Amino acid sequence: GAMDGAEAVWTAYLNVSWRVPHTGVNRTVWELSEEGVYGQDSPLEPVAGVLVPPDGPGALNACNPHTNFTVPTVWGSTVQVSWLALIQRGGGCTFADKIHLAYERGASGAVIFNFPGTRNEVIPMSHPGAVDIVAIMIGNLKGTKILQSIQRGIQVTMVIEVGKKHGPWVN
Amino acid sequence: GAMDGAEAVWTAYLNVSWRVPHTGVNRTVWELSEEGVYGQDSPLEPVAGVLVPPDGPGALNACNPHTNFTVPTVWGSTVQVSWLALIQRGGGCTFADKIHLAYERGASGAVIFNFPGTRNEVIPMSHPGAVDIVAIMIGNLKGTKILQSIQRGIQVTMVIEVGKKHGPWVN
Ligand SMILES: *[C@@H]1O[C@H](CO)[C@@H](O)[C@H](O)[C@H]1NC(C)=O
Ligand SMILES: *[C@@H]1O[C@H](CO)[C@@H](O)[C@H](O)[C@H]1NC(C)=O
Repeated sequence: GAMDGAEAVWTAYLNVSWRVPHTGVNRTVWELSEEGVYGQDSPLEPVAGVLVPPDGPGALNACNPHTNFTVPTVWGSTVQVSWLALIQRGGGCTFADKIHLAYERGASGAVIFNFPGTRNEVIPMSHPGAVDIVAIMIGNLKGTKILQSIQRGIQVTMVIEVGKKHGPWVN
Repeated sequence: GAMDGAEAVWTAYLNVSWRVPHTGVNRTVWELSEEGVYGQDSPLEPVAGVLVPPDGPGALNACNPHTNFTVPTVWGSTVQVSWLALIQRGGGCTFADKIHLAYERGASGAVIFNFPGTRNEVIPMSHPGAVDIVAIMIGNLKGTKILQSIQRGIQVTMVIEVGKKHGPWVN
């Protein structure tokens, strides 16, 4: 019938910032919200970084274990800035596959977004084989909005923080 | 939005038998069904016994830690037959409280039934402090039907078996 609240699910607070060009030197649009949920096997801790999707048409699912990301570097070196992999759900591979790849590429967290037609729906992720970095899910609409901004050359930064506990049913 | 499939939830197969009087020597009505779910912290194993609710008006919640049960015995001794405590959800105490009491009274399992107005709805139970015996939840309507039969002097026996796994979301 309804198998919700079997285990605690923790929401995430997201503070998302867009680097808007051409309207004045410091201008950023930012949205603070409680959307997204930490994966069930995620470290429960904050993380922040520049959002980076997989390269190329159409590798958005990061199923291919040789999937590449184009990651910004620190001025004057080859060292990566702190970054979060932005990866679409689906494509025939697991949450653990996507989250593990993110970690192996040096990402500080993995932001999985739900697939087309699910709107703003988020679900809990099970990924006990991939626990090294923060992993959250966000909705399709928010993920798409972010991905399109990035594809249009806008840098998008996200700070993720531990949100609120939902469940389990104790009475 | 919808926090279902965070952790595997296992259904139970129930084989419930009523000892019907006055229609012939062996007559039993029995219903076999997949309803009910094992608690999240229940042993995942079969159990069988006579169903026994708490004594008295209206101790159906078994909140009182001195709650009593009237348990049938083996012919000629004081040894209890195998039995399952039939306990209503609610009353201001936890699933663990009810399940722990059942164990302390010698029950081989605890069958929690959902409260009035929930119809046939069952939810997962969290009870990590009470893991000694099989614990399941069944719906209000089935629990009420069983309780009333017992109150009307009909012995009701239940065999509980491991059912089917639902969740968690891996992709
Ligand atoms: C991934 O990135 C590098 C580019 O040199 C390479 O290892 C591999 O061939 C690339 N292509 C794909 C489709 O993953
Ligand atoms: C419970 O059962 C026995 C009956 O002698 C006793 O320990 C206790 O007073 C009883 N009453 C209630 C309401 O639990």
